Amino acid sequence: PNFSGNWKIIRSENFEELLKVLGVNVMLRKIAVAAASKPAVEIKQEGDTFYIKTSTTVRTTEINFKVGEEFEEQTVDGRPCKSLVKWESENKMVCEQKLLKGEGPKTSWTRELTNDGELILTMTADDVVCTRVYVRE
Ligand SMILES: CC1=C(/C=C/C(C)=C/C=C/C(C)=C/C(=O)O)C(C)(C)CCC1
Repeated sequence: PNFSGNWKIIRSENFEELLKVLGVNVMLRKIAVAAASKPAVEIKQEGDTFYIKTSTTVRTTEINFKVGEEFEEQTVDGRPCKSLVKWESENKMVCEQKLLKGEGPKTSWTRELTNDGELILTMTADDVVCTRVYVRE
């Protein structure tokens, strides 16, 4: 797979609901949903090594990881976690997360390149799943 690109969002589902499961209050959800409606996403992939930068007006994250090697990031709601990404399949990576401190819903994410050339991000918190779809700019 080649996940490299500058990716533009074309669909979001259940993001507000995901934030509600994670305990984000309604005013903060409103801020977040609006900002997340127009993100800039940069991915660079070199084999199993990845750089992903996701930028919005209210939050930007930058992660560097190798598939198969633990790394530290934050959950979508901003809590430090340890993460490990695996290939579920040739074109789909899955990341399990464990909080560094405290308790909360079980969180994960997936990124997949679909047969039509798009990118699907999913983010999960307990049983609630957020689906976001992107195409390169
Ligand atoms: C949740 C949350 C916030 C904003 C989070 C944002 C904006 C996340 C965007 C995610 C994207 C942009 C995902 C993607 O597309 O990969 C703010 C800072 C208001 C503080 C309250 C907790």
